[PDB]
Amino acid sequence: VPKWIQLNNEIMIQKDGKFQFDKDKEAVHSYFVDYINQNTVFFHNLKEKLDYLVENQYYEEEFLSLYSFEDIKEVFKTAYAKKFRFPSFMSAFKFYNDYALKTNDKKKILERYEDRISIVALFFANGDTEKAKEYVNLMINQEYQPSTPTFLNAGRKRRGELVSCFLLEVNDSLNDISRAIDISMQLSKLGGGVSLNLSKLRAKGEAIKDVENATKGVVGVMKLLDNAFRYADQMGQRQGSGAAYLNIFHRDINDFLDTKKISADEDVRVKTLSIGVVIPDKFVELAREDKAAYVFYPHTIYKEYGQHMDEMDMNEMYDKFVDNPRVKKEKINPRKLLEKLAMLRSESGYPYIMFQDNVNKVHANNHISKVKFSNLCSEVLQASQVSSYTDYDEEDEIGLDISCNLGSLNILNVMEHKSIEKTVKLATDSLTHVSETTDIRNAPAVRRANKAMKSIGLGAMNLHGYLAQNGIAYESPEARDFANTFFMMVNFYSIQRSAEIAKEKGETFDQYEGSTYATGEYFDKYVSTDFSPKYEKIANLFEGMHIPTTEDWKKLKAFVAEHGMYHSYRLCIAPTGSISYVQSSTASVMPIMERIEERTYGNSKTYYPMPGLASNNWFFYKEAYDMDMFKVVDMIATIQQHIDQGISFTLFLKDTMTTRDLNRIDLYAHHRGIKTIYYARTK
Amino acid sequence: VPKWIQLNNEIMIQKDGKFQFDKDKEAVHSYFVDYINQNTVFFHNLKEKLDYLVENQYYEEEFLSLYSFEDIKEVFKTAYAKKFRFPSFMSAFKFYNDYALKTNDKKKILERYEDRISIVALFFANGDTEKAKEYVNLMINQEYQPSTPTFLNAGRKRRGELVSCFLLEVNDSLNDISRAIDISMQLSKLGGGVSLNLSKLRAKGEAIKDVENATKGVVGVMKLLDNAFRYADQMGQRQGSGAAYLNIFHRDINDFLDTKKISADEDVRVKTLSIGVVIPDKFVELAREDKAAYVFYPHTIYKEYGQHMDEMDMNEMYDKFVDNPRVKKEKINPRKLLEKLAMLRSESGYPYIMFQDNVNKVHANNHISKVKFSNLCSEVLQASQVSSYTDYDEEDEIGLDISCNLGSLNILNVMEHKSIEKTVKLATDSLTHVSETTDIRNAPAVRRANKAMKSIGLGAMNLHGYLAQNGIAYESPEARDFANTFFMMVNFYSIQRSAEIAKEKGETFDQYEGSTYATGEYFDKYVSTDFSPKYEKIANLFEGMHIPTTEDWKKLKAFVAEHGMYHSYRLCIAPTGSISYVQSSTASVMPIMERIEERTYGNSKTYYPMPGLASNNWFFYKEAYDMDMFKVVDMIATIQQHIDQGISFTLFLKDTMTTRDLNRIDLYAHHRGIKTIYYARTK
Amino acid sequence: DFTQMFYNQNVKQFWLPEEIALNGDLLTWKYLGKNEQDTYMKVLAGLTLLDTEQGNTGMPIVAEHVDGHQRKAVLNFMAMMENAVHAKSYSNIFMTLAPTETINEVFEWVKQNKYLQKKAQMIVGLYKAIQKDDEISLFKAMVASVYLESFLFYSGFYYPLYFYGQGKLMQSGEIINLILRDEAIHGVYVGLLAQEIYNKQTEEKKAELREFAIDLLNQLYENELEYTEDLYDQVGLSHDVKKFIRYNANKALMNLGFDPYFEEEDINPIVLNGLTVEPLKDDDFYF
Amino acid sequence: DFTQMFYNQNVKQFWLPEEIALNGDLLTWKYLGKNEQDTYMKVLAGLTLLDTEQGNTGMPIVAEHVDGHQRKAVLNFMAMMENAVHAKSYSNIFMTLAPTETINEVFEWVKQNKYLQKKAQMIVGLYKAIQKDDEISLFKAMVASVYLESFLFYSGFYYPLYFYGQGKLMQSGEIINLILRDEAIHGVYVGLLAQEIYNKQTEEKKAELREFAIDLLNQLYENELEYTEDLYDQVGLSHDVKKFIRYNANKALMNLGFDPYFEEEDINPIVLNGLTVEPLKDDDFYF
Ligand SMILES: Nc1ncnc2c1ncn2[C@@H]1O[C@H](COP(=O)(O)OP(=O)(O)OP(=O)(O)O)[C@@H](O)[C@H]1O
Ligand SMILES: Cc1cn([C@H]2C[C@H](O)[C@@H](COP(=O)(O)OP(=O)(O)OP(=O)(O)O)O2)c(=O)[nH]c1=O
Ligand SMILES: Cc1cn([C@H]2C[C@H](O)[C@@H](COP(=O)(O)OP(=O)(O)OP(=O)(O)O)O2)c(=O)[nH]c1=O
Ligand SMILES: [Mg+2]
Ligand SMILES: [Mg+2]
Ligand SMILES: [Mn+2]
Ligand SMILES: [Mn+2]
Ligand SMILES: [Mn+2]
Ligand SMILES: [Mn+2]
Repeated sequence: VPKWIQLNNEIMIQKDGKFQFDKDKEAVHSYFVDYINQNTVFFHNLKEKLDYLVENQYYEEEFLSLYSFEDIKEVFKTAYAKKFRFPSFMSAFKFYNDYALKTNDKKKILERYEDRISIVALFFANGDTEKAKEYVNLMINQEYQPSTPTFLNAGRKRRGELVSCFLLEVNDSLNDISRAIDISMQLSKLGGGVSLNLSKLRAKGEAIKDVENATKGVVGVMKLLDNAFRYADQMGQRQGSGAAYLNIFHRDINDFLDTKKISADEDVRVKTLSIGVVIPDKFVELAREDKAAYVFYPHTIYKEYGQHMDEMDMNEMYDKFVDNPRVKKEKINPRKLLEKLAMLRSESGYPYIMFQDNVNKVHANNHISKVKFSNLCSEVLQASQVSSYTDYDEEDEIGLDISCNLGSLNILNVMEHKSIEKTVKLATDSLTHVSETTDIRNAPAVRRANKAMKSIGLGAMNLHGYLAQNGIAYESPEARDFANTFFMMVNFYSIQRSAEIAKEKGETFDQYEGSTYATGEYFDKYVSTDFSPKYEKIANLFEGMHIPTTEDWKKLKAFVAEHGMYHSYRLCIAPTGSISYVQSSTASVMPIMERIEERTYGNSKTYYPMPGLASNNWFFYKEAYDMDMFKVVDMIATIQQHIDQGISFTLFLKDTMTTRDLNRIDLYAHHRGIKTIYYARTK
Repeated sequence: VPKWIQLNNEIMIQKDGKFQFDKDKEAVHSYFVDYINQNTVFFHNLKEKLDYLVENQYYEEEFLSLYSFEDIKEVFKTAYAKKFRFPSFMSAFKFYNDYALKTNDKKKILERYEDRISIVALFFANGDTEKAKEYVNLMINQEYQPSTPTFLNAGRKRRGELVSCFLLEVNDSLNDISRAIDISMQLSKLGGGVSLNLSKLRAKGEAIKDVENATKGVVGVMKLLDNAFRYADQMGQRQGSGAAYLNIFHRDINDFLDTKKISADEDVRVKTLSIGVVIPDKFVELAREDKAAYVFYPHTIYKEYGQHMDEMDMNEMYDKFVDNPRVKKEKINPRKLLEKLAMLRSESGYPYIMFQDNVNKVHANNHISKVKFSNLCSEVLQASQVSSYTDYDEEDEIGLDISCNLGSLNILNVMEHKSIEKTVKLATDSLTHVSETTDIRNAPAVRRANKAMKSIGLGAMNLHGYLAQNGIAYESPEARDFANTFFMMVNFYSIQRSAEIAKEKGETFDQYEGSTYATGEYFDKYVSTDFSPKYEKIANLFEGMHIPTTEDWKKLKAFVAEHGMYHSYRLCIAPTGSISYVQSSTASVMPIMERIEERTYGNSKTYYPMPGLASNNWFFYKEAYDMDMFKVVDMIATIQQHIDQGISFTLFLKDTMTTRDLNRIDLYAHHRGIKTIYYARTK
Repeated sequence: DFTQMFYNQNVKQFWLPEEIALNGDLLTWKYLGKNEQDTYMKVLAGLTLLDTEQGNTGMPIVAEHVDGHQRKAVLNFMAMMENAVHAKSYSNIFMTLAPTETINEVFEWVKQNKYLQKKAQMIVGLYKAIQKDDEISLFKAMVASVYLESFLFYSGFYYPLYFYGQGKLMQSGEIINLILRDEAIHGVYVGLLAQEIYNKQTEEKKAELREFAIDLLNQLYENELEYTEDLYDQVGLSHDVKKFIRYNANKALMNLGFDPYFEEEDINPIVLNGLTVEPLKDDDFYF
Repeated sequence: DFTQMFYNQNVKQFWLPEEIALNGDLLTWKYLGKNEQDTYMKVLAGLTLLDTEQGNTGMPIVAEHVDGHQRKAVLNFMAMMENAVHAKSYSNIFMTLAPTETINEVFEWVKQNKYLQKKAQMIVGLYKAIQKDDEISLFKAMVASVYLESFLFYSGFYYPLYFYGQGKLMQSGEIINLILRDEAIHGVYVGLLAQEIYNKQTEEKKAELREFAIDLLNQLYENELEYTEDLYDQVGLSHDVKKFIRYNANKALMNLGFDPYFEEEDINPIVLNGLTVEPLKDDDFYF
């Protein structure tokens, strides 16, 4: 057993009835001194290292060619001047096992944390040395963490795409289904997760060219997609992961849900495809009143009205569909369907829940389209337009797919440095650069939507960590007050940066004029309401930082009306799992699952205490399974009111909880304005 | 129990020690008088019936509009002038349950046999009333039978494609694999069987973009294809059928064969995909000498030589591949592989066996390409060129994909009418019309190859029926003598018709100049050898018909040299599964499986004696399982010397035959020039 | 003198229900009255219970106590057939013909049916009473097993055979005939082992063993009569089935080397109508 | 979550000894040295003797104590394969290669052999120690069973696979490969049943069961090293056989849901070539 691993395992060995938390610093120091320094390649100078990395097909020479070697040396010195030290063994282990560049044989280490940070900053700056230094300071201070794809692949010749989340609309035709399979395989080949909307596919038993009962429904396409994702499993290094979304009013909803039953037959069972359900307010209203509900055949609706069922307003068109003899529908029990969803989530954690009306009542780009589904992580909520892929030698009608490149603010580090504005603006710049340099040449809708909408996702992490290290309970009203103020500030500064970028480039996103930003309806609550902390304790946390007021929001509204917005979507809180160890932060805005994380790496078990965990803050590091999910919903709803996209919201359930408790949590989240529910985790 | 079923079931009730074969005429008479005449939609005259059929979206008006109604009436009168009577219950039952046009509710019969034949003849003639009458006489005499797709769909608005056999080349890339899946689904949607060549795909454990052990091999692509064919089930009435072919020297050959093992894991099993193996002479030579053989990784060969492994001559390149260090190969036992093939064919009847050198030593279009694989029925053997499907917005490099429309001569009726030449020429004209009227909108390579090659397949059926009804044993030398003479005459007249069509249209098939027809190398054996019957009994069967001599073949060779050839391929003997009942003929050129065919339709069982079966010829109707498979191989090889494409050759094995017997049968077929082996049927 | 030929016969009879496609019975099933479907489901459920215990308990326990590796191999194979093939085949039939709720209900019905519980109690009790190296307790369990194989199954087998003989439910019927073909050889084999033990006894002991066998048969018979009436009265066949079970009781006695106990009767004629790898040598490549 | 899937895989792997013709092995057998023939005979007898224990005791005892009809059926099927298929296959190989007197002598030798006996009796001891309704004793026996199926057989399988990978004794090597493929799935299945018991235990009890498993593995492993040298030194293969034992020990541990014990090693390429619902109450919708 490695010496550092033995030191780490001493964490759990109680001394004086207390965990030996100081053993992790010794564990990380031993890990470095005994493995990392030994296995780190030696280079006489930075010039030699850069030459070796470029010539040996490790780095892309184009982005490094925009700087004189003096500027590159200055940037690397800026990264190294901080003398950054990993506070725990797990942070350094995760970095040097996942993100640190290694020789082609995976035997030696070519990049340190400073080297990766400097390369990422130089890639972001796009030839600006001062901007590169600012990015280096942001990342080395760990105020901002680029998403795993960007952090790992930026500046590397043999790299996947820096965007890893894609949403695909599928039209009701064989050409569209085949193109969807091809695009999913192409995108999974790039390492990105693919979410597909299957609500426009006709249900099982529908006619194909005036021949009845010919359609296999969404389950056959689901089997096709599951096999496609299994085949394009990223060369075996990471199994292909895809998500399928179906509106609850789709006739195949019960068959769609049954694909995740353990007892499901292997023919119908889908193994590697995640499933989410889009629930309009109409379904919740029907279940609340216990009224018999109907699920519709999409193709009958399309023929009767000329539009897709998910392209129409269900809250208004449900009665018309029920009263239309030319629309085929199946009677269902809405409460039975809700209970089936709860039981399926308890057994497997699926499906994801998207509350469509919660998403679209605040959606700023409803003129472009309503939000119909989410991504594989359930935090992407953007307008999409379905593409029409025609026969060979015909012209395809390319629509708008969804993709956003992610980055996370480190809430604890941002608050400690009092740099919400600067960090948010720099992260927005880096995400804009990543979006601009991204070009998928096998997903026409994805490429077109990336060019037209310029969507980015700026997330946050270490909310529970920051609160616990400041003596604030995650479920307390003070925690919600802090989240309200912090995310209001984040939204304000991201909007300001988007407007500044639009002014500098003299260009907004496609169809901005019809958005709520253009009309000013977006800023109504910000100009009419105040979001400064209501608790003196929280207000003190923001000392030295300007909290935007109603006057500031009015000025920002006027500025946006004058100049517009560059990004259709800016903020989305993704789960941010792997890089949380490197950042030494709690994942996303969710509460911690366990105070100390027990992991197995090889035959050696590693112990990871929650970042900042200690005797004096043990009580504030309350585990998620012990919290009231209603309070977690309150926190997420407080945060979600300042996020234009969704928040990846996992539910942490105890094994004693019945399906009724899960249903109550779902209904409260829908009541509280929650947009999506990611996972039902049971302890 | 219907009266006709009761009469038919009286066949097996032996009276006086003999079967009551005369009950079938009574059975068919009762069937007609009590079901068909009752359930036939009544029209006052042909004009009203045609107007009703065209108005109700039954008959396409494009082909009918080419004729004045007087011409259509004359053609229909010609069809009815024969007073055609179905000789057995099964023929009429098959026609009126599979091919007769029925109302959309499937309750009434709109088409009689004469109406269907007249519609097909009008479709063939393309406005030529005399040509239409000739086609009506040809089909009503049952000398020529259009294939099930052409016969069923011709002249129908709802009709699918008249071509049903498709061969696709798959290039070694994700784009090409996705395009192959899409094209397979598109062609299955049309109801045609799709065969894919997987020999170009790199083996499992090969590198993708300098990333080793990333490729999943041909079995992952096979799983994708199996799911695609399962999804495109053609309404489910006929499950989607696809075949995958792999070269025996491919690395994945063992895994390719393991997909058909019953013991195979379900994640590897491919339920709906038939598998064929392409065996070059090199493999047989290696197994004969018991030498250790190697299976090669295709991508290593492609990188070393810039050409695909299956695009090279293995008999010339095997030693170079073995001696080349840059080529990756693993050792195998050729005799163990042959035994595994025999065991798999005994257990499941798979894989199909294609003897590549047997096919390509007589292939006339080796300049275009060698024949690398076969179709789902194992009789299509044509040159193919793989396509290069590139990224979206990139132009594709469309190759040549194989397809042919099928027709069968009725040997018994062609010999009774002494109309080999006229029947062959009319069948060639009809096949050419079907080929010219085909346009596949989602298979660019299929459509391009159809335009360029103009390949047709003219088969034959009722060989065993004709021989038995003439006192000739199937395995006897006289049977092979008759087959030799008859198929030599068929080849002569099909070549003459192809040359005449080329002269009339002024065009040959693409790349005809480099073919063996152009250089005259095709006619060497015909100008040097006489194919007249060597037995007086056989020579008498051809009395009244002119048997081409060496002088006639010299004249035809000169004529072809002058005018060229319109078709790259003319003759292929397909199984002719269900349309043989309508013609009251034995299936293809294979010997009959049973003397009396017992089948259960609905809840009543029916008996079908072999056509012409009686006490006098009972012994000549020897069943295939009782036949010496060596004599069947001899007969098929005799026929195959006059067929430019392959022949669907099913092996009929007794349960007592060991795997060594099957291996010996395959080795004798390879020795005798057999191109393909279709199925291993065990009694 | 017999185990090897039974070994060969058992292994050559190997089958799986999946070999028989069952969707062909869908229409003749749909067409039966509710009474007929009810009796049919219950009959097969009673059979499932018997095979469950014969596979889980009866055959393995007899295998444990019988000496000789070949005898044990035959008994182990028979045990596998009981629970891995026979008992499972009934679920294949149920899953084809019946909705899940009807399937759930019939399995609940076996648990609470007093005749089915009594017969299981009696048979399994005797299996579990076997004492190591005690040939008499083993004989008693083998008699019980023969009575299960050759007598008790037949109140159940009657109905699938009755339909098969009329050309109804013929795919399910094909499965049942395969099961019956197996049980016939199982009953003969276990019968021969029982006779081996019986033949070792004194005349006095033999007289007691015959008493045991006849008392047990009568007790099982009386229970089977009530079971038969309970199932078949609603389809009008109880008297006919009773004649069939008496016929088969005589066959069970004969399998044990005893004289028939019931008088011969005419059985419904419908039910009577219901009844390699070798290597390639060098010369194989030349002709 | 797994029994029906294993049922399917087991029954679709069904095979019989008669399918492989053995006589053609005599054409390579005659060319082996005395030490090679001696080692092969001894290895074969070792496998035969261990597999008999598994057929007569190991599988039937586990089937007896495991609850669940479907599990009992799968376990019965596995016991059948041991007794009806594997045992006959080993006998067939022996009868083909050696005369009757030679077979009797080899079995006498291997029956007295210290290293074969040590492992055979260690495994059998754990099967005999299972107590009714005690899941701890059942788990210990399952561990022993997995160690036999997935580990102890492999010091023996090495040699037939070594020949099979060289083109020698191909018919018997094919048989051995089919047997080995059955033992692999047996080991995985019993492993899942053991993990089910393990997962029902407290943390202290789990640590105690882990210590049991590792301690048992160590005892068996040290005896395997001695067994290996005793058989394979005379043919110069012991070093490579030892690598194969450790590799298979790691597979056995993984079957039991445990971490590998031994560092990863490459294997001889010749051998590789051979190888709680509750309803909503109308108030949950209001807050
Ligand atoms: N075997 C058969 N095949 C095809 N059509 C048949 C057959 N038998 C009867 N029909 C059709 O049914 C009609 C009535 O048959 P039937 O034998 O009673 O005729 P018919 O009055 O004796 O004279 P004809 O044979 O000239 O029709 C026939 O005219 C023909 O249309
Ligand atoms: C071809 C095919 C389609 N489908 C389903 C998938 C598509 O969403 C749906 C429509 O297929 P389309 O490709 O749109 O067929 P079509 O356009 O020719 O027919 P229509 O005019 O009615 O649109 O049918 C199957 O389930 N199986 C099949 O084999
Ligand atoms: C993308 C991908 C390809 N493949 C297989 C299918 C193709 O036949 C083969 C080649 O893939 P390609 O799509 O051709 O990949 P590439 O051209 O970018 O890389 P290279 O030039 O080195 O070939 O790899 C997989 O098995 N899994 C995958 O995820
Ligand atoms: Mg369509
Ligand atoms: Mg490529
Ligand atoms: Mn049974
Ligand atoms: Mn039995
Ligand atoms: Mn065994
Ligand atoms: Mn075993």
